Amino acid sequence: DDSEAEERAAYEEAQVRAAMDGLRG
Amino acid sequence: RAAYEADLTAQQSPYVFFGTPLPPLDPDVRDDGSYVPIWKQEARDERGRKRFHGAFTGGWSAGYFNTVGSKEGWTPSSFVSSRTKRWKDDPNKVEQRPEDFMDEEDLADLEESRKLQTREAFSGLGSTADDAVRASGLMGLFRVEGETMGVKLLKKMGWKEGQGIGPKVRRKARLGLGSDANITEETHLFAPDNVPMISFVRKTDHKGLGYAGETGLTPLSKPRGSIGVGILNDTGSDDEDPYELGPKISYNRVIRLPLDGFVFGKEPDPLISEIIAEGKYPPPRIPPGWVSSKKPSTAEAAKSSTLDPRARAAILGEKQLPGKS
Amino acid sequence: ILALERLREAYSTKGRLNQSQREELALIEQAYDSPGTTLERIKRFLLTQRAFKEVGIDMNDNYSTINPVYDVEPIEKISDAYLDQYLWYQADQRHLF
Amino acid sequence: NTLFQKDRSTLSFDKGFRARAEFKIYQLMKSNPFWWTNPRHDGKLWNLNAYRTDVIQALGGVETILEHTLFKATGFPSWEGLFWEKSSGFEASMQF
Amino acid sequence: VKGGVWTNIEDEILKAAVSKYGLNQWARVSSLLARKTPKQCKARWNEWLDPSIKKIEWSREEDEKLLHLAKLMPTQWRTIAPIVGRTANQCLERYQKLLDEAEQREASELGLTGPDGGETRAPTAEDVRKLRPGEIDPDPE
Amino acid sequence: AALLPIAKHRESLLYLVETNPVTIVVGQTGSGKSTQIPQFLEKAGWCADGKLIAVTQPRRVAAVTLAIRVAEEFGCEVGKEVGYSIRFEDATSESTRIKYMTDGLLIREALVDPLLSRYSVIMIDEAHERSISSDILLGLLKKIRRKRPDLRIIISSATLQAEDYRAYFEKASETQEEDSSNDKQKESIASIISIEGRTYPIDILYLDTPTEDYLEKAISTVFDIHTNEPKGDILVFLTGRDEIEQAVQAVSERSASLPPGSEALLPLPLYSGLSAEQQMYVFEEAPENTRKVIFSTNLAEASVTIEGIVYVIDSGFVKLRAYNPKTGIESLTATPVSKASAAQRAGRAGRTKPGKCFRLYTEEAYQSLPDATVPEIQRSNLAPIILQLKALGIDNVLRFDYFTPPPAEQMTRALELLYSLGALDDYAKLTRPLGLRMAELAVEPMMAKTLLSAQSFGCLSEILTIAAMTSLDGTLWIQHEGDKKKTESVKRKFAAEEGDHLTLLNVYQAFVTKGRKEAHWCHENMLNYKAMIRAVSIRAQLKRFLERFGIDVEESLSSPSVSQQPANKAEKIQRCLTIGYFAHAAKMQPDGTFRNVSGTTVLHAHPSSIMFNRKADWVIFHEVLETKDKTFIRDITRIKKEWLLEYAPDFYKTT
Amino acid sequence: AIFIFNPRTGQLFLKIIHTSVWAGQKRLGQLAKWKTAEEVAALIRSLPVEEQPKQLIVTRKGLLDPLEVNLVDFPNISIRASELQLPFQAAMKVEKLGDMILRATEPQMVLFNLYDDWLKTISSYTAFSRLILILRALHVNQDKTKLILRPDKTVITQDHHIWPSLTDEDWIKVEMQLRDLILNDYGKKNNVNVASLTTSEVRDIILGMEISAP
Repeated sequence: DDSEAEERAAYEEAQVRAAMDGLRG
Repeated sequence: RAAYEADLTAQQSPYVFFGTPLPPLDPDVRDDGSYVPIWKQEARDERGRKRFHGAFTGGWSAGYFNTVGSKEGWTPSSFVSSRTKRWKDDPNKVEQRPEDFMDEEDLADLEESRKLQTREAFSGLGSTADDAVRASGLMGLFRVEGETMGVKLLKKMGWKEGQGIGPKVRRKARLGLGSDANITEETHLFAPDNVPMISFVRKTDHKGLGYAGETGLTPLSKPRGSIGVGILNDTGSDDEDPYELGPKISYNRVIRLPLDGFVFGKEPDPLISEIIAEGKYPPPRIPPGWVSSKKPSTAEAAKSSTLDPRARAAILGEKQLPGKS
Repeated sequence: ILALERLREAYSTKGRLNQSQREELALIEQAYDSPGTTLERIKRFLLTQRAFKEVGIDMNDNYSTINPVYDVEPIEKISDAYLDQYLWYQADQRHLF
Repeated sequence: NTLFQKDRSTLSFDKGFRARAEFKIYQLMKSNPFWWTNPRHDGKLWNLNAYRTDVIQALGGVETILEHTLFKATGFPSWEGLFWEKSSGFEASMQF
Repeated sequence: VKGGVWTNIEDEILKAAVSKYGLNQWARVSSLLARKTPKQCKARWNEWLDPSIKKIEWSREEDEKLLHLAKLMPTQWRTIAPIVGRTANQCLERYQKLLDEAEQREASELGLTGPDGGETRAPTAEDVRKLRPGEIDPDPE
Repeated sequence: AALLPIAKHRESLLYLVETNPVTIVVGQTGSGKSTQIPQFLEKAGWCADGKLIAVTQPRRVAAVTLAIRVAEEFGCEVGKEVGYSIRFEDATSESTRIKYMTDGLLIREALVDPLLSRYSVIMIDEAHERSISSDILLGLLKKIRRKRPDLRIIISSATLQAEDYRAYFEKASETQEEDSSNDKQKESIASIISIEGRTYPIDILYLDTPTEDYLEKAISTVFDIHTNEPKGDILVFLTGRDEIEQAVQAVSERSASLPPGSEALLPLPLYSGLSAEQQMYVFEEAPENTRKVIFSTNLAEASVTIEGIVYVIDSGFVKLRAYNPKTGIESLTATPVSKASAAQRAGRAGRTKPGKCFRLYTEEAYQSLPDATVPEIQRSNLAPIILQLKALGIDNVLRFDYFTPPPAEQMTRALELLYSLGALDDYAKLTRPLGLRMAELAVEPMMAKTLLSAQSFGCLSEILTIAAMTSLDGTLWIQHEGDKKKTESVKRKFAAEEGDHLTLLNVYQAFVTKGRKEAHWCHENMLNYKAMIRAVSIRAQLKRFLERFGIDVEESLSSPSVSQQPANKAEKIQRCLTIGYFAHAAKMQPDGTFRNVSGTTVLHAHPSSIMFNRKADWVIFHEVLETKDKTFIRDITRIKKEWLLEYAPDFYKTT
Repeated sequence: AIFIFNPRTGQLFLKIIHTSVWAGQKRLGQLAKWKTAEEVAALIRSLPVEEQPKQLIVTRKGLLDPLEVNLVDFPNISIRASELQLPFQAAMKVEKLGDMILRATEPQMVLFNLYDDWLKTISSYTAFSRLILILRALHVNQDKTKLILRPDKTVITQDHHIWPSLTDEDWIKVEMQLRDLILNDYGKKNNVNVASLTTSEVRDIILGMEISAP
């Protein structure tokens, strides 16, 4: 549903910010 | 022993004339026949010593005391034959079965392997195997019931799968053309459909009617084989996939004041209303002039009841099943 | 959910567990079956209960150093695992560290 | 492939698992040798399956490996179609 | 069942078991009792059955010491308990009772509640701590 | 008797029973139908020609109580003018005119009288209770009424489904359609007559929310309605015996804590297997300043009527016996009640004074229950009734006029069971020598097959005794809760390791040979008296029935000939059993459990046999039943594997 | 045409119905179903008991009723309604079958072998799956199925064969080509991505099971 999609998107953003850490910002 | 077990068994129960009475309940003698879980049992041998006696059954000794031989020895058989006297035309030709080269434990675990199973033409108790077969699609369409022969004798006596049991139904058809009643309605003789089986939910609790209940959670996800690590040294599963960590993950393709707490029924029960009321139909007219026409052992008959069911149905006028023809 | 599997990562499915581990496994399965009462009990303990049980202590031997290992009562272990997960989650979202 | 796990929403609430897995050594006697990695978050960080094939290729093939053993004494024609039982019924009967 | 509340049978069997085995063998003592573990037997002796435990009503001097120390060391109850002279649960429950009793006398003084015969009384925190059927006590010892 | 509404419509029902072949009366239990309708037909003069009136009852204790009630009302002794017959108890005479019969016994007498020429009118009272035998009587009376229109049929309906009954009496047959050429009016063969009842107004109370645990809210409702409302005997309908036990313990513990000076509460249970003392305690009225709280199972509905009851709490659940044919096992499971069940609940609440109903469920839930009970022939063993219908001679069981159709595969399991016991041939016909001999007995068919195989192999009287005591419902051993090792000893006073059947045979041989029919000896031995002397009469009836089989009875028990070795004779007994009980075979698993031949269903030993606490390898059980949590198997007896391979070559085969 | 297919052997029985049957008749669907059931019963009577079927699977539910009229003398043959949307109709789209159907002047028995020579190499289950896939693709697109089944002029259909002869690997290539075509058409129709259709969903689409949306 929308709630599960929002939490899954939060997880995906967390994994991205764990992978992108150190190089863009 | 001996005298004590005998005379206290005679004292506790002279009334068991048939069979064998139970051994006495005493601190001296033991009750061998009673059940003693599996976490209370001691592993003993035939003799009755806590000791094992196999290479693969946990013993420090195998064979006849670490010897491949036996107490009786072994003696080969003589076998003489020629043109004048042959072995194959002998009256008592002793064939070579693979059971005289077996030991008593070989015979024991061989008959242990000989499991008992019910026959395919007759259903046994609790045979729960058709649910996975039926819910398979085309495999369940091709694979059919294993022709338990009660079903096929029912086919013999005139019954068909897909409909139930009862008198003939004089219903016309459903052609599938909607609900057209303009058909001639010449009403062939048909059979009643099967009533569905009742599958009652298991009630292990005192939960009330209509209560869905507190929902329960779920755990968060989750050349063939090896020698093994022993059943005591296994502890718990310290032999995983040696190559890669973790259980494999399932992968998605894409991303008056009433009582307190008691409510009042807004409308009454209909039959606690019609118990006062007169009903939905009047009594008959009963005109004057009608009058009553008549004015105001079983065991012994069962002893002489020699009427066979064939003549019984003949005099009672019931149609019978076709026999052997 | 998360807290429960953390406790259940401590114990393999098979094994020779003594009494307290099987009591803990019973408590974990009870929490899975009845989560609302478990959460309400956890919050009641977290508000109210301020005196706690004995905590066992032993040493684990790495042959060069030994470290103390503390064995805690299972029901307080469930309460602490929930509190641990909640605090780490809320510290992440509120940017504590 | 951790973006396609079956349960991702519950894993979104799982923070601080590295410090927690560091401090688990004061709670358990069994030392976890993979304290650093968490397979749900980090993923499958290696794969050593191919080793198996190569070590067979190192030892002279399945035919040589099995002819060190009593495979040919068992009456089995070919090695395909076989399996090893982890424990007999006697072992599981006497475990408790 | 390996739980429950302590009955008189269990307390007497525990004391006789301690008389025979001593205070350093709680597994033998717990073998005597069917529903209790070694840890529960040890907790029952340490929190209830120890003859140094004062089960009389409190004095005002002990109240002064208890409140003073609870102000000194916040929520360090196992530290306060040897100094005050009771157990940790005794000091905790007395401190909670004193705060709730002060709350009720303050609510009586400010006079929001009228006569003490109506059902509109403010529910206390002691009313929350009540065991329902199917619930458990954190400290049955 | 004159104030009953059945007396006001007496002339109307007399006219409808003399004119119409069948008439359906609609009325609830308590309006005087079953008490006055046989009296009305007797006073009308329907027994002047030596012809009888019969009342077909589903319940046995209800039949006995109505028999003694109508005998007291008529001023006649029981059995000489108004008599009854329940299973193996026939209080009847030649001078008896009014008959209160078990409908199953009228199946067994339909094995005797083909046209039912000894009876004028047959009536089925409380027909919506819907026993199996009532429906098969309905079918056979329809067939006989086509064959002989002279006799009359009355059906007592609780509610509107009499119209469905009415439906069953326009579709007569299909051979009459060939003769249906004239333009004559379709005569009213079936008619409906109105006799209402009289009940006080009863207040119904529901709940705003679905209840959590109906036991705790049942007892809390009991105590709240005791404290608030004035004097009135509280009755609650619970489900099963442990629930009433927990309820009476809880109300006793709470009444211990009740404040003094108020009305005390007397807890009382009501079961099926009650003794005389506490049943009379329930029957006797409440003492001074004492209110009775009676917790009852399904006895106060229609079986036994208790008076002076004001309050009634409905748990919303009733236990039903069902029979799964795929697994082929019984199940005593707690089903939600029917709308007719809660209807009779509310009707039986307000008997003597305007009472209250306390259905512990919401009104939308009350809308959500089914209107009537589940049909009983869809959840029962069709094997004995297919056996009975073949015994009547209707072999065409597929083309028969049932009221409701049974499921198409349950009866396949039934007739497969019939074949496994012999009886039926390969061509779906009853076998003349054996099949009739299993057919005409009123005993469970599998052990009937056990009995008929004894003469061809040997000992018969021992398993005859076992057949006497297995046709018996209430337990032999009285439940003394004050004795645990003592009842264990007095069971071990008689017990034998070779099965429960040998223990029962030993208690019978101890009672008969030396006991001198003495009841107090059973009183020290923790044994019942009435049911087991009833089993003695059952043994006499079985011996007589085998005497009309032409086989001489080898009554060697009176002879002192013990020269045969008893071990081989016990082996002979259990071997005869495993010839007859080969279908119910199980193997013991080292966690102490039992599994079937397929090794799928989990079976536990029932907590009444001695084999509950004994070691065994292969067992046979008299029955199997699924309770709410565990599946229990009853009358364990030891066997051997090669016996089962020998005596079931078509049913077992080695791996 | 009335189609009767044997999945075990691949034998196809075709019953051609002419316009002379429909001449002078009203409510054509009713006696059409009646004549279908009567012709099925006549073919069953013509077939020997050893070759008699034991299960009849009908794509239409209404066929349960008149066939029961026509199978009173044969209780042993079971009739079951198919919940699957089987593409057995799309056999009109074959050029040979349609050419012989439209040119028939009298009702007649027709025998065909739908499996051709697949039984010598693959099992009857695999041949049935391939035939169901081919019929479903024909229902999707006749011309694209003809192009896929004959991608080159070297592949020539035999005189006694309905499908062009191909090797097992070429048949496998045609298999996922038709699978991709059917999946793309299903995704275009139902607005569901191809990847989101898992293997169970792909098999349900191939079988034609009416997929219930969550």
